[PDB]
Amino acid sequence: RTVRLGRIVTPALKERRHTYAIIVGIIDVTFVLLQRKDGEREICSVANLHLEDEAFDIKGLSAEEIGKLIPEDTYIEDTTNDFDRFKLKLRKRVEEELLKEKGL
Amino acid sequence: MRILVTRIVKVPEDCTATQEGKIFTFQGPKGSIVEDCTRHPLTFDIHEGNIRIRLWNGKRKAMALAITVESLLRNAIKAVTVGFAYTMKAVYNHFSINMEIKEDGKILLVKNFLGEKNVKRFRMRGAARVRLDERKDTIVIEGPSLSDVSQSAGTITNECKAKNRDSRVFLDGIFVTERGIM
Amino acid sequence: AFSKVNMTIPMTKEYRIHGSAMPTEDNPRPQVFVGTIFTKNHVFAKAKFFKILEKKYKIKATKGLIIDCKEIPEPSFKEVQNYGIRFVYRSRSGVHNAYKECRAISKCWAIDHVLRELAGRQKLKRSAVDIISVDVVPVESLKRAKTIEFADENVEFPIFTKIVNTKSLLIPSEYNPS
Amino acid sequence: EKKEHVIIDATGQVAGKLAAKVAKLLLEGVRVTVVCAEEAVFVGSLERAMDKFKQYLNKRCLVNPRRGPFHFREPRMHLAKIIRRMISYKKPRGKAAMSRLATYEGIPRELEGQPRYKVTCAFVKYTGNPNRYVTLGKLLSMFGWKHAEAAKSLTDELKERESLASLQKKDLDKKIEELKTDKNFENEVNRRLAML
RNA sequence: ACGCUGCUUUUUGAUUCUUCGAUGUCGGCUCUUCCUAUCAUCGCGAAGCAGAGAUUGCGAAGUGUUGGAUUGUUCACCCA
RNA sequence: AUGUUGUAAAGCACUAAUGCGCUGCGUUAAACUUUGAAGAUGUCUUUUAAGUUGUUGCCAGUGGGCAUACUGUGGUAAGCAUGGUGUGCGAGAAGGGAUGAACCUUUAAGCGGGCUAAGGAGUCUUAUGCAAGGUGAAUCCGGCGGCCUGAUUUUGACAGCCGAAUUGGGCGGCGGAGA
Ligand SMILES: Nc1ncnc2c1ncn2[C@@H]1O[C@H](COP(=O)(O)O)[C@@H](O)[C@H]1O
Repeated sequence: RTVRLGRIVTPALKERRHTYAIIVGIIDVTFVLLQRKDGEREICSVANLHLEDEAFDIKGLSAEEIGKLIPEDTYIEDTTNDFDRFKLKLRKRVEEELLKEKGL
Repeated sequence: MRILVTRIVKVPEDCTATQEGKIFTFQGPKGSIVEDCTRHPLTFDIHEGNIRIRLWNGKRKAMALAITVESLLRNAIKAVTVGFAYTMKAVYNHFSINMEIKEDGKILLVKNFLGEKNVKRFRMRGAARVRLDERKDTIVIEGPSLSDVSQSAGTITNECKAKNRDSRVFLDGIFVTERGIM
Repeated sequence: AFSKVNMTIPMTKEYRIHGSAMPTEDNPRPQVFVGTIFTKNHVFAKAKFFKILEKKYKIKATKGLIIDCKEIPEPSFKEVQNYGIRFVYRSRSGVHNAYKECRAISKCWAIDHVLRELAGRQKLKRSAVDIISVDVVPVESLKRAKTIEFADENVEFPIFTKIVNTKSLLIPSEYNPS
Repeated sequence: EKKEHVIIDATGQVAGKLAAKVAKLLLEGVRVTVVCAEEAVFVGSLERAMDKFKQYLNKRCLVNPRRGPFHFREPRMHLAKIIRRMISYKKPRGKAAMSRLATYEGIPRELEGQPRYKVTCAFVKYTGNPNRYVTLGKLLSMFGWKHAEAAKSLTDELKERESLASLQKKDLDKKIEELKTDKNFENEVNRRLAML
């Protein structure tokens, strides 16, 4: 994978790796200019990025033609206070107590 | 500096290259060769049956290394297709220099050499055979490798030198006179 | 993607100043001067404006007047261009001139980037440098090869630095943290 | 009071950067064993590392060398001495911390199926000299260490029989998977679930 | 050559910080250890190096470096 | 508001020095001065600002000092000897500089709650990161996507027909000999 105009990127930590951005400018070997899904442009260094395997062409795309190519955020808020996640662990305990007498 | 630099090494008809993670293996109609490149920071691959080498953002010491690695690969290619063969000649003033072959061109003995009672003995490097040409006093060294043919000849020259006397008068030794082809 | 340290707001600022000598009744309505200064600090900019007038004319700060001081704001839209920066700097043994092109997103971001490169290559602080001018160079008046090559579109290259993708102290034995 | 235990693997780890972190674990009450102690590395050239070990050997009490400093040539004993000098070991709180450490060349037999860890900051590929280093086993073999071929053997025999144990485990994961997708299976378990 | 720049602590000066209810003050004999700025032995360069004999330089401190006449001598100077 | 001064620097008007060209060019001064600072030092006005002492009794210790920032004199020089202005140790703990009379912070151990200074944040040992370069003298040598100046070249340079850059002087950081 290469640095180029139109490459998709993601942050480096494996958590917080559910957001996206696109490259819209190259300053030197270390610094690029990004545009996030919301409209903001920012300067980041390539030691904080993780290059994805899809790229595009952006020639006349102004700011919104070029902002419809960013994928959407794949994050899910959570629930299940204490009783919701008690049942799921309850369902599995019976399997091993049965799966033991069946060997395996 | 540049953003990219590329070098190409042509692979002829008979040679058949092969690559297992930076290690290159050649096989022509004269033997095989293993040219290992695991320690260099460059990119290798075979493009249209040729060898390609690339370097991104190298300064000047990495660019000098990329051109020396390219010319060691074209030396390994023409070793297993044509081979190498060096020719040496012994010259003297008073004492005849007698030479012998012991194994199948693996050992070379050097007799009298300035009246010495000592007998010098040379062992050829791997995959190189010593022969005896017929001019009057001449040997030939041949094999499918430049590394071993040239190091076997350079040892013989370095070890016949007449210690502790004026080198402008005692001009005896064994020299290389023809770097050629098998 | 976030960087967690803001690199898009520069440390340098720009000010446009009008100044004069302090009026008297032997010299009422004196001459007015104007100029721009790149620095931090409203207060730092006024003192440098008077060191300028004091060395060409002989007007000092204790007998001078500041009439106006304006800070130019950053651009709202961001876009990479080419720049050229005239300056002089002080050495262990004298004063010298230099030119130094580069790429940036504004005039003050381009000065931050030139200072950032003189700190490793010549070991200068920031107070040893004076800026004479900053301007945008179109594409074909470029004097350096490094900017002509990056100013192209369809530029491409891989990167070879590593990446830390976790902030733990111990990782499992077969994990590849990069 | 603590009873935690950690096995640390040193294969591509800078020896000083690992020692400083292993010593902070010992002071906070954790038991550590370092295995494969001959595979830690030193950044640089072999000529630079031999010159530094040669100055170490020169230190010697002239009056009576039996009292004098002791120069260890085994990789497990030498790397244990680098961890000891990271801390104040004459005092009683430091004597206790050194009681919680063990070191080995290769991998011993008892620690065969247990998980190992690496230190995230001591990987040699984060420096600017990746591909210029010396292992602790090659440096020490040039000053007297004999058992360098018997250590590579013992580690590969354990790796191979730790890879077979992974094939038996993976196939049972597929035979148990089909049973969970059964007919008499579910109608049974739905009854045990029925009686809460 | 005429000029110019350094290092050591083996000379002899310059100084007076420590010791005057006391640190036994020259040399030899005996015995051990360290330095290299190497005299010999090992390896190797240069020449106005033909050979022989020497002269000049580099790596190198492992091992060696004596017996006598005259003087208390250190030192000096001769014999083998 | 109104008086006094002859140092630094500079200069040749006096005293004393110093090369040439036949009016100019060249070099000097603790015991030379035609000039001449920064700084010091007198007086008037609180009918200027800001702030808020006079007279006298009985008596002790002390009269070997030393350090330093800046600044002189003698000396080849000295952790040497001897002057000037301020501040310290002496008679000054505590925090920091690994260790230290004098260095930097700061002025003294009652019981609680908050915040900083000097100095620091891999580990001993309380506490985070971002970026650019990189991997003891005279006197010599190399390098850099650094900078300043010149010359040559697609009408084909430099190196030895080929097809694109070549090169002379300097400067500023960095490294190597001298060691
Ligand atoms: N500048 C470079 N240009 C070309 N190949 C490189 C460069 N730097 C490293 N490599 C090679 O690319 C690989 C680097 O990726 P990695 O081994 O994952 O660190 C190795 O195979 C190197 O030989």
